[PDB]
Amino acid sequence: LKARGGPKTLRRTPGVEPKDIRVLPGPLGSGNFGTVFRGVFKGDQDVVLKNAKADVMAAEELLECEMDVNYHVHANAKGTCARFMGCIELGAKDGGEIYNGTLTEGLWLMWANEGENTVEALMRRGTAPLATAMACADATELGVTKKAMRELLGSLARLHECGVVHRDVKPANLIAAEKDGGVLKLIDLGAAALCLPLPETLNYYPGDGPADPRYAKADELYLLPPGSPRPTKDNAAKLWEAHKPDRFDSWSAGCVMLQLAVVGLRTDAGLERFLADYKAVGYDVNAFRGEKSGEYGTMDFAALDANGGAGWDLCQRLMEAERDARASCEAALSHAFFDAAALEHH
Amino acid sequence: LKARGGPKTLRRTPGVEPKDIRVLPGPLGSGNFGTVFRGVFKGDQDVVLKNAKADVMAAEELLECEMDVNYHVHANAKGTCARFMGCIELGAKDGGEIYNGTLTEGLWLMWANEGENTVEALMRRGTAPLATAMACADATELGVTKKAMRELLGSLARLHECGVVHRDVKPANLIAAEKDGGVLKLIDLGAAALCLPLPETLNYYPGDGPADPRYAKADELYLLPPGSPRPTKDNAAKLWEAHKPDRFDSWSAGCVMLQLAVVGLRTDAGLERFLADYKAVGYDVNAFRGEKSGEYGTMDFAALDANGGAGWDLCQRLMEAERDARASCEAALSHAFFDAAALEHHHHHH
Ligand SMILES: Nc1ncnc2c1ncn2[C@@H]1O[C@H](COP(=O)(O)OP(=O)(O)O)[C@@H](O)[C@H]1O
Ligand SMILES: Nc1ncnc2c1ncn2[C@@H]1O[C@H](COP(=O)(O)OP(=O)(O)O)[C@@H](O)[C@H]1O
Ligand SMILES: [Mg+2]
Ligand SMILES: [Mg+2]
Repeated sequence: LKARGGPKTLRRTPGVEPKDIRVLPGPLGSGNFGTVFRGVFKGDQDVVLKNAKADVMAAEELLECEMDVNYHVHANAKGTCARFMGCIELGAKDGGEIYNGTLTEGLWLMWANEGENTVEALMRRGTAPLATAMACADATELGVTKKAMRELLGSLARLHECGVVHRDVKPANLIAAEKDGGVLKLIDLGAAALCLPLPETLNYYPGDGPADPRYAKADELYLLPPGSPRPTKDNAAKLWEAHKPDRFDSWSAGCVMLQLAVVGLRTDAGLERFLADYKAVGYDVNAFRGEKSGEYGTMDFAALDANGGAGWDLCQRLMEAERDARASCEAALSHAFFDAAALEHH
Repeated sequence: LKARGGPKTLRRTPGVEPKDIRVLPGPLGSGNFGTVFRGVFKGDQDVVLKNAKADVMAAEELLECEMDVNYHVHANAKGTCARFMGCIELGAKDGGEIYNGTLTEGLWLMWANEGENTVEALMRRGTAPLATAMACADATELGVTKKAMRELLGSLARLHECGVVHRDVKPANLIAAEKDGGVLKLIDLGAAALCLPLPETLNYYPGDGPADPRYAKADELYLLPPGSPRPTKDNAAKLWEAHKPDRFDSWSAGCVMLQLAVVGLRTDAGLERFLADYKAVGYDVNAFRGEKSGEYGTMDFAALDANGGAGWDLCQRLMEAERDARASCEAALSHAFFDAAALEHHHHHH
């Protein structure tokens, strides 16, 4: 007697059939566990597609979690991130070839193509093309920083409200969405955690996890400290208050702000130099300004200096050494930095 | 008073200056922690260049370990892997732009370009193009498997002899080196460990390190099993004998053999299907043949069947469930699979 075969179960999104998707050859890029491609959905919709790397441990499971968090965000925080269009799962026989424009075997996630340009690419081209992409009328460091940070902090606040910590906030993961007025949208929930039981936490555990070293405080690569209890439906709220995992995003947002506000900090080496000096003076912005800024003769800190040093103060709040002292993204949003100009004389 | 500052320090290899390197846009590939590009050195030497990914934690440290291991291999096991040409470190102001064909800020590693096609690429195009690339006169599955495995196992034996476990053995990390008679060379020591204190172990720790699941036994994604002693100068030799981290490479080599030997196993899905069945029958090759091979009417196991099933037996040796039973790469080399046939080549022999 031989064991019988049986059907394969495949995950599918209503309205999305494999026949509807053409994949464009050539990866947009690759992350720790997956690869991203451009595609065309139903003949005339520009989309982006992600699959799991065949050569990476647990890649499918990592992509499944990214899927779960994408559904959560789609339901609870629309507009914060690239629009999620669901998934498509293919078997081996029915898998095609990327270079021939067809989806290969495995799980694929699909989003709208929100734009060809990331904030990292734009800022490095310059403040002008960045402002243009963002539809930002004040095409200065201060202007783009105000608009971008209001949008970023607003979106992070909404994500945190529904229990999601993004965990990979940085210019490379922001797109100025031209079809939506240039507003910034986050991408890449590949490292995101769901930190409340809805119905269960996801990708949320004690100890260090994936982090971009440029945008994570070097001694804080965790959402929950290594000593923390494992999260459960019963202790999740307590852990959120105790360990403030959302403050991981706050620090990253501060890094974004520094790069938007100061042209010389837009290279990796530039921001790295700043953060090393910032740590050296005890994560004290005023100490940096007094002891270190004189060393930065090739840079212009005017955007941070403006209006009683409002920008510096906001960076300080977002980048306090201690999480318990560090501003939430919601609180940061109410900062003087974002105040409307008084008496504009129209 | 003001702090005085001072010069930057940059790592360099004598005879290799960044002005002499042109980088070609378009990553050749990207792994877990780095990105590889084609380059041209001194206007006419085809090279390959690797830097760290800026977005990956400690990619910097991983690239440094890859560098160290490459220096070790260059000194102790020449010809086993792509020829290592050294490092080039660039600073901020002297750093360039990939689009301008210049090396960017940070540490770079450089190797000779050993060939445009990997064994993975070749085998999937067919045994014929693979055999041609390997200069393999016997252009059959058996022929290419014999020649490739002799070369691979020989090189793994040399690497293990100098304390190095490659940890990423697979067809994608083998190149048939056109300029050295088609002989296979390993690439990508990015996951490699130096497992002996020479003078210090490198990238060697208990627990599931990086592993390509296709080429790693599902429950053996480690070199050293967790909890077991952290590697130190005086427990190193002990751990080598006890946990046999080199047998990680043995299993991978078995996977390579399966794909070389059986065309149907050259796809990810094909090899995956086989290993699942192999696991299902208790990692017993004869049981697979007896209970399962009837389900593989799509495929041809002739290369493994040949000569009293010598190929099957070598696979069994390289792929024992238990490391304590699994052949070393050195031991595998003397297997009957590699024997010359009686009177082989008699018709032209002098
Ligand atoms: N929804 C989207 N719309 C437009 N572009 C996207 C979207 N999602 C991802 N991308 C792009 O896909 C790419 C992913 O590549 P990335 O992770 O940066 O690879 P690497 O780390 O090798 O640079 C990024 O350039 C990103 O801008
Ligand atoms: N020394 C070398 N000579 C020629 N090609 C090389 C060398 N080192 C690396 N490469 C090529 O660089 C590429 C790295 O790509 P990667 O994504 O790391 O692996 P994969 O082939 O699994 O995608 C490989 O295609 C490999 O053939
Ligand atoms: Mg003012
Ligand atoms: Mg760098």
